[PDB]
Amino acid sequence: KNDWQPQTKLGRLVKYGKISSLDEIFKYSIPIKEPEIIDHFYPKNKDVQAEHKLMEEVLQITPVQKQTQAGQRTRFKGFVVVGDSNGHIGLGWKVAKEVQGAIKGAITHAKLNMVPVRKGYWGNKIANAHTIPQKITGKSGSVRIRLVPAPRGTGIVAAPIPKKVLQFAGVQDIYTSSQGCTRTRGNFLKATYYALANTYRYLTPDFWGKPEDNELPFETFSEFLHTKAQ
Amino acid sequence: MNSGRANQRSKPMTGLINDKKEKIDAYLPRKCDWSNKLIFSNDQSSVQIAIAEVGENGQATGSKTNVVLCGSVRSKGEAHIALENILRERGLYPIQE
Amino acid sequence: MATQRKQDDIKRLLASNCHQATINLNNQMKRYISHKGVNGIHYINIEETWQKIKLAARVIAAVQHPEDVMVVCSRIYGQRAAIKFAGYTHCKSTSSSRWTPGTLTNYQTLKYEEPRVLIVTDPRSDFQAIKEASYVNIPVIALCDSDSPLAYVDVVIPCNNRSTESISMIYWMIAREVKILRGELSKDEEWEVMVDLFYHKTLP
Amino acid sequence: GRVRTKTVKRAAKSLIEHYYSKLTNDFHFNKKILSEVAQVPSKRLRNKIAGFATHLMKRIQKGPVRGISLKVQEEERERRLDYVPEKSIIDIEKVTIDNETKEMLKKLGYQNIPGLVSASA
Amino acid sequence: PVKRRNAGRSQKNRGHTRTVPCTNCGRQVAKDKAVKRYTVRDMVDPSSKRDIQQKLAFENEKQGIPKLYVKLQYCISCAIHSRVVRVRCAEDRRIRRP
Amino acid sequence: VKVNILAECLKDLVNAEKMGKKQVLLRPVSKVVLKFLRIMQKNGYIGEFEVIDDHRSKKVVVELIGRINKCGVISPRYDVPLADFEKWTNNILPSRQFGNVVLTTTYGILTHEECRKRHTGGKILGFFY
RNA sequence: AUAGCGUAUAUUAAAGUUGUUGCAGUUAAAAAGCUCGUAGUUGAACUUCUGUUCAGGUUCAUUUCGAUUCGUCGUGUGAAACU
RNA sequence: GCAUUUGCCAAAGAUGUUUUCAUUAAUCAAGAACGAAAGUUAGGGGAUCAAAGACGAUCAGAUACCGUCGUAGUCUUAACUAUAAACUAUACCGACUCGGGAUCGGCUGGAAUAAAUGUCCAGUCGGCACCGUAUGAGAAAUCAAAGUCUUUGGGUUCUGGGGGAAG
Ligand SMILES: [Mg+2]
Ligand SMILES: [Mg+2]
Ligand SMILES: [Mg+2]
Ligand SMILES: [Mg+2]
Ligand SMILES: [Mg+2]
Ligand SMILES: [Mg+2]
Ligand SMILES: [Mg+2]
Ligand SMILES: [Mg+2]
Ligand SMILES: [Mg+2]
Ligand SMILES: [Mg+2]
Ligand SMILES: [Mg+2]
Ligand SMILES: [Mg+2]
Ligand SMILES: [Mg+2]
Ligand SMILES: [Mg+2]
Ligand SMILES: [Zn+2]
Repeated sequence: KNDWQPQTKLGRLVKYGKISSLDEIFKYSIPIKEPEIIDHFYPKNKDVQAEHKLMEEVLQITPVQKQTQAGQRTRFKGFVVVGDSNGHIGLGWKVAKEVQGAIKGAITHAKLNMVPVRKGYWGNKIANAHTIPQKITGKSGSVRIRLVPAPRGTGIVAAPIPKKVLQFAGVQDIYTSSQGCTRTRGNFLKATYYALANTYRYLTPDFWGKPEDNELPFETFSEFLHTKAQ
Repeated sequence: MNSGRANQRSKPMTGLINDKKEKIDAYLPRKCDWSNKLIFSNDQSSVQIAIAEVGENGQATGSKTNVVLCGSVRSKGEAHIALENILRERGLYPIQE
Repeated sequence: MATQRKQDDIKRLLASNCHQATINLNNQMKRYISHKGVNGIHYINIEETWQKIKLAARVIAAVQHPEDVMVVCSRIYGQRAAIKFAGYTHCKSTSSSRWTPGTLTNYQTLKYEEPRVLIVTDPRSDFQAIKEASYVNIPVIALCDSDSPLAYVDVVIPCNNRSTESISMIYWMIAREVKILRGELSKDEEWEVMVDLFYHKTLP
Repeated sequence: GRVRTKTVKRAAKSLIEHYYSKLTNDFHFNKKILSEVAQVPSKRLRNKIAGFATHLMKRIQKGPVRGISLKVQEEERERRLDYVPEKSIIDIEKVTIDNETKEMLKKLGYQNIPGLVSASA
Repeated sequence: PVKRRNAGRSQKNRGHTRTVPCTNCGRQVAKDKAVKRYTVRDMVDPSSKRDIQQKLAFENEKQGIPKLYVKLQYCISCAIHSRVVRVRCAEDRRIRRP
Repeated sequence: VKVNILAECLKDLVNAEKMGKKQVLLRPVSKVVLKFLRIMQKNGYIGEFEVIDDHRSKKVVVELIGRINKCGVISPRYDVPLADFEKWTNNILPSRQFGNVVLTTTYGILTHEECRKRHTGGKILGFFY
């Protein structure tokens, strides 16, 4: 049953090779409702040579307990980070009874939570976005990560925890300033991820002008959306 | 004071351009017209309205005008007044017989 | 006094006591209101009503497919009208009183839907609906009275969403106009479907 | 403790839903129908469904039936008897305005057109 | 942490409010805080009035027996226990005059 | 009481762009407040602006484009040798791309950057980006 | 880790855990019970603005010109600001 | 901390100002004025309640929670004592920013009666307080400020730096 049965109008448009450009999906803010929606863009042909190589990674797996009438009910929560060291990142955590299930669950929770990590230059705009255009900050309950631009080579000056999330973003060089509580690894990753996400959120001047008016990919493919469903 | 307003939309919006005058920003995001904020990659509550163009006879023309309204402004119950004004701007809200 | 088209629109609008609203002014609705009644009643400016109905129409016109517009209502009053409106406009709507929380968020509802434009009769009554509209990037048009969460609503049609006389007629006027723009009718020409149909009937 | 399992209720509901016309006000006759109409394993359970389904029959002899839909049968014949008008209760010709209304109209400038105002002592 | 906004009392401007003795324990309680419910009590029970009306005497202005006037002041401590005000749930704690 | 109205006016304004105000009324205004303003204006942060003549000390109204991210002052306006610059550029500014640290000089008031051109600078005044 | 490697003690960083930058202060430590008040610290707004023209570079832009090559110069405009 | 009437004595806010004066100001070590109770010294006064005490009862134990009494105090004059969960446990001055009615004081327009030191409608300064809500803050409880702080800087005073030993 490895058959993709779209359940959204997006899962639809995508499965049928339309709008094939992940970022085109973000531009329009098309809520990533399905998990395959991402599986589509990243081909499992494994030509072991391109960075676009989607990377699924687990980080934390913890036992969570609820006390109950002569019973300690134990379950597990896990955090998976998804990413192409090319400019997209997704954090996902899931809780479940049997561990393996949490993992495969978080693998997916991580996909729907995909975010565009805008890169940039510090100074001479040579050839490749090594850092972030500006400094950004990650908040999580009580966690504080600060992402700061850097020189080339001075690559990722963060904890083993954020560092991991950063690489999966494609960020090559950045200083990090962390504030308050880190053992709370869940909150830590969430902060790095949130920070990295707030990259696009930051309205800089080198944007400023006026957007290129376009049409919602729905009002464009309207006709289609009624073919296979009929 | 139209002043500042006309001038910000003035030229085209183009992200991080390098010495080699190349665009790099993976994609150029939609910008809220009444506020000039950036519409997220996952901005749930932000919407793009599609309004249609009419042709001096009560008929409708295969032409639409779009209005991007960010999340917050839509949340403060602005939209109705926000839109009703982006339409004054693009000469349209006042609908003459 | 534009052509008679406008003349009559206001005659009927004026007819259905649409300008008469509750004694509660949501500051948000400040502009859309007109003369504050002595008796305590609040009166809406009609130009806004008419004026807005036009936008409402023009935005529904924007839609490529007709079923991508969703008409929602809870009240028994607009229940009648909305159903007819949905009929003549060829757009989706449901009779079930309850909204069924998840209809727009959750893709497993029996009534799941993903409209491109939303029309609610009351920002109060269908507050649940608008609440979800907020999650799917779908804009809303609604009949708003002097008191109503003008939040998360893009197109306002200030009127008396109380008496069906009012409600239904606004729905009618919208469709009659929707028809015109679409090309299902001619600008001038008269609609041969009395506003009466949309009236909430209470058989024995 | 004579209450009905959900299944018992669903059955009676859906049976009545499909065969309303045929269903009688007599349990025995109906029980026979219910049995000839579907798969009721337990002979006993069959009755329960009919005994209760029969109950609903007498509650529809009233009309207010939450949970049940009698489309073609009733619900629709309902529309066929309620759509004959003659003159829109709204007279586009002559219309009336009161103090307030006219007050708003005189501001709008539409104060007076083809609609007459009436004073009261 | 904090449980109430008014902590049970209504002292909103001044720094100190008169103390009053509890109708039931006699305990001293700040006026504003303590519970109150000045009630209009009736002299005799239901069916018992009719018995005093027939054997009544003086004129009959239809004004019956004078009703008793009880100005009630309970301190929390016993007010509760005395079925007056039952420990209410979370959000119902802000409800006034149910 | 009041102090460094440049700060009074400045935050009142930030609070503006941050709240999404369409325009702002700054109450206590001075030459400084205005110069800073035309410097932000000149660099393209704020829109057209009008100074009303309060017969006491003018009131200004600034139109809000929507590009101001933050614009504040700096507590005591320390002195800053040209050598003290990178310290503050890496300190106050969100990048090596929005250089706007307004300073006071003897050569008037210049952009964080212009001060390197004129080659002098001096005391810090405020920042905007 | 490796001709090096443990250990003890003082000391630097991690210490935004002594904090000008850069902390905290309802409940976690922490606003004094409250007022007056010289030292100290901190203080509203105005005083040639501005315009025209010339010039030297500077930059940046370029439906553009002359040179050179593996990346610069000269020329013209506009513009800004400097002077 | 302050609630019986009335009369004096000096004082205060807010509102109202087309009145003057024109930086006179914000906060503050020193340094002072206050500061329920309880308590202290020397006199008054002594009704009620009542620490200690004397008794009953209750208990396995009760010099404790109930009950009967009772001294100091509680009241006052004049001295002295300064602490209290002296609590909003949230320093003062200043500017901003959401919605909404209801309040207390002053003022300005208006309407009805009536011509009332009244009532209502509408403004509006200033004062307790509440309701709703935040793509603002937080560890959270919660906060319209506990907000405008990693996009880290209006002015100033005081305080803290694992716990117990310890104020
Ligand atoms: Mg740390
Ligand atoms: Mg006290
Ligand atoms: Mg070692
Ligand atoms: Mg009295
Ligand atoms: Mg003393
Ligand atoms: Mg004595
Ligand atoms: Mg015994
Ligand atoms: Mg006694
Ligand atoms: Mg008056
Ligand atoms: Mg009033
Ligand atoms: Mg904090
Ligand atoms: Mg939060
Ligand atoms: Mg609140
Ligand atoms: Mg700080
Ligand atoms: Zn008691």
